[PDB]
Amino acid sequence: FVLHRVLKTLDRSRQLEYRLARMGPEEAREAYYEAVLGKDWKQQLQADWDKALEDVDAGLVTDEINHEKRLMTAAQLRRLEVEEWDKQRMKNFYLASFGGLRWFDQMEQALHNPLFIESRGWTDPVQNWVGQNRTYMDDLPAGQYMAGVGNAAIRIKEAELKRKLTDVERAHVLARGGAVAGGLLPQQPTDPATLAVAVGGAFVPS
Amino acid sequence: SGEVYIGEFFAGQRHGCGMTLDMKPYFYLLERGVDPVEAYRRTAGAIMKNVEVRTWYRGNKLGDAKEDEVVEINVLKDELDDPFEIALRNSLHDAKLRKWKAMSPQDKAMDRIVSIIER
Amino acid sequence: VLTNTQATLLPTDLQTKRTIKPGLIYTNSALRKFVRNVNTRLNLKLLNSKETNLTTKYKSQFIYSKRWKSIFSKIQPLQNGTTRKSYQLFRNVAKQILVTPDAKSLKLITINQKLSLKERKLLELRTQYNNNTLVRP
Amino acid sequence: MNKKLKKFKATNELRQWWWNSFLPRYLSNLQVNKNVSFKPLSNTMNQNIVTESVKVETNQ
Amino acid sequence: KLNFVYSELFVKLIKECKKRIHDQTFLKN
Amino acid sequence: PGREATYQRIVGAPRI
Amino acid sequence: NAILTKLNVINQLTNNE
Amino acid sequence: ASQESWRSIGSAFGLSGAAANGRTVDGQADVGASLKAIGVSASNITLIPSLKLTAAKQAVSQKPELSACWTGEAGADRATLLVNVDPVMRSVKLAAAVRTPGPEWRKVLYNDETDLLEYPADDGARHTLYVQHEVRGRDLLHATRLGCRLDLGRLVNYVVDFVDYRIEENIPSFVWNVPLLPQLYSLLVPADNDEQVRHRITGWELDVSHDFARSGLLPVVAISKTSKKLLGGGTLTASYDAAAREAGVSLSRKGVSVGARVARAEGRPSIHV
Amino acid sequence: ENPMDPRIRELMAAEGMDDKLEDEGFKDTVLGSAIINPYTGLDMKTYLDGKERHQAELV
Amino acid sequence: AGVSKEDERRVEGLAARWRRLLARRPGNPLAANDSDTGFETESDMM
Repeated sequence: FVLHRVLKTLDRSRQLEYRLARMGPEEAREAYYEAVLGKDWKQQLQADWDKALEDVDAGLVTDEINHEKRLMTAAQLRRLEVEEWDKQRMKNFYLASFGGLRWFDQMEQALHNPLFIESRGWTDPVQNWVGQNRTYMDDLPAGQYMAGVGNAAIRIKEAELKRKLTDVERAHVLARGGAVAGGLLPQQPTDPATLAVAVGGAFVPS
Repeated sequence: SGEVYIGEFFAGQRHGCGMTLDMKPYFYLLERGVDPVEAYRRTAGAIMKNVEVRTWYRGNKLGDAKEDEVVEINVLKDELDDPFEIALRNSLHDAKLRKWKAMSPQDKAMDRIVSIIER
Repeated sequence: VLTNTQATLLPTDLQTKRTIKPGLIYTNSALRKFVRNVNTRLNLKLLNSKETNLTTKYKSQFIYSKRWKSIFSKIQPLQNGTTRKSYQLFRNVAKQILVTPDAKSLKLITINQKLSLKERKLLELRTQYNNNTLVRP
Repeated sequence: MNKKLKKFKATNELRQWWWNSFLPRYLSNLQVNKNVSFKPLSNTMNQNIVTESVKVETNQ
Repeated sequence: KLNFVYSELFVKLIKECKKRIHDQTFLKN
Repeated sequence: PGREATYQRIVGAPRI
Repeated sequence: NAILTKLNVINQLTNNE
Repeated sequence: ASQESWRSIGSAFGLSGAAANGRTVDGQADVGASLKAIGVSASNITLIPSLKLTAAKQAVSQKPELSACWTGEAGADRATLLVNVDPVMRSVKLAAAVRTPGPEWRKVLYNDETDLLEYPADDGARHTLYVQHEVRGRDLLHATRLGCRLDLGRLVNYVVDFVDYRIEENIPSFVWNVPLLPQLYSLLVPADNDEQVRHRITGWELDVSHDFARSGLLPVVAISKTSKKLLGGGTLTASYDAAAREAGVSLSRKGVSVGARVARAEGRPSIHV
Repeated sequence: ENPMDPRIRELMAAEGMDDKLEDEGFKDTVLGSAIINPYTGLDMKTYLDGKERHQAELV
Repeated sequence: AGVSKEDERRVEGLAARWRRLLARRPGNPLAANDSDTGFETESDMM
């Protein structure tokens, strides 16, 4: 009957709802982990940690990739903007010259505002767009004095052999030298151990 | 006025962390013939209690438009999506890095051009 | 090399099998990748018919502003003839223009706090946090 | 047809503006803390006042 | 006291309607 | 007028 | 590449389903 | 178990052991001695006392009967399902009990000053819409004793809230100008205060002891008042039976009963003490 | 939240439309005589307005 | 990839009718590295 069906349905729903993730207070949260992931949640978390460490060790760091992406994006964007700016200036210049209205000449002058160009950042080098500064690392001398770990050894060995090493020999020597140290030695300016090496190589024996 | 501000400035306006004091009662008592020691004894506690520490953005005080909770709210919003979209987005994030790691510079330039055109 | 604040946020005690280059960026990248992997695994596990075991469809919650409700409760429109006439005119005009067919009632929609679903769920989560996953912190 | 469509669009815009903009502001004007939380000390050989306040906040 | 509120709404609403929907000059423009 | 009142408002204690 | 990523996710889902 | 609306089996299951607890027109003397099976419970109050003795083992027939109880509560709702099988009758009888299923009329309120939700914290749980459906053998509608133990404030407030918000606007205007009609409407449906009740109706109850076993529809209505003014607690129930012709005024407090079975002049009441 | 009157808004929109028509007429009579791409009849006005794809589809 | 259109339809139905029906770009507004940025979107806070 209608009343009997309603009562039975209500009672069954009340009974079933109680035995549905409503255990609640138990003094521990391991039940939640076992419900969401299963019995072997620890192994899955360990696998995730191992995968993350492997991805980081492989060189797939987000920052070092996004930096290059944004640098190239800014490089293309600057040119794509400065060409449309030139076209818009030329149109107004032709309208003002071949026409007779001063308004277009004033528009061209406004387009020629130094503040607008500085705000657009076209004069600035593309590196300043991403946040760093343009460095001329090749201007500094490349000799034994303050050479770095690999370069000083390579130059010493070349002086001993009285002949410059080729590209393949240099690459193999550098690879073996990095491998024997585990690759933990600094190789880029952002590495924290560059200053220590620079200080260590700052004294010339008498 | 008695306002004292100590901290960071950008351009010509307050921008960064700063500390604000209102030493108006001390100056008020000092200007009325009270020796500095007595005025300090009278008005040290009130001035010390009203010391303010703030973060300023372009001359404006933050902390009244829920600037502090923006990151957590956005994290919860990202977690409120449907599972399939979250999984696909997380897979795409790794796929993009793995693809970019091995591309040629010309391919990278073409990819960035395509991305700019799409944007 | 994790600071104690970083260490206490990891859900369990995990074993490291690789030597990572020193620096903060690599550690932060590893933590972010671990968080992403854990979230992806959780979502994939839940979507693999795991909602059959646990399905809690809670919705249709209607949020009503306290201030507006109190203000319109303190208004007495029926004890006086002039107030009743003005209320009747406004009700006629509003039902003709303002009230959409999807609305239950003019009085209900008047005090209703018009909130989107995402805002409502965020408010529920915030209230739960104020009153009270694996890698959320 | 264009006149009637414009009337319909105007009616929809009027409804949206009334429900989203006018009435909340009208009620707020009809009816009528955190700065204390921004002050750490509000609830409770020679150095000046700034140093003492900074030290008290450091203890806080 | 909030006895007048509904009245202040009504004299508003229709008036606003007159400005936004049933205005013949606006329709002509 | 308004001399004792401003002292009370600024200093926080009545003037002696 | 985007389609391949989506298809891989679809395969991962279908494995259990 | 422990709900408004045999008992030895439930007492034994409450805790494979033995328990004994002590404490009707003749006293009820509700005392339970359970052992499992000893089911000593006083009943059949009329001297020649008679007790319903039935030895059972915890259809074969002294006569072992089987009682199964399933108890699960979720939030305010508490579900108790009882299945009793008696060998002599050879038919199973069901029993269902649900507590505090009462429909809600309050609403969540957003607070902008605190920027937080305020749920209907009024959760006194006095509401109790008990539904007792018993099915015996082929007759599925053996008994339907659906009597709500709610304070009746739940029901009256829900009705007035539905009327005020959804029906008042559609009421035609010309009926309002009728004299003293607005006063009647205001008295019946007052203005809301915060999220609380319009009318503070508490303690009362409406226990409908209907049974489909009886011919046609002959329900039993029992209005119960549960207040602390009457000797520091105790239900004062006035039950009117449409067939038994007995108006029962029962003062029950922890098994202590002062029962007056009053019968109308067969105006001039006749009282059974 | 204090908007402009709709009548004024529509009148100014129509005036802006006729101003745009006048601007297009002046630009045509000044720059439309020159030829940029003789193969598709691309004049200087459309080229400097950035509507080269319009000509490409028109051909 | 061995993925039939029936599988895609099933997954779409599971996501929409079973999950989406059950209950401004995503990301952190204050992010240093953002892939596609344009260097024009401005943060009004810190």
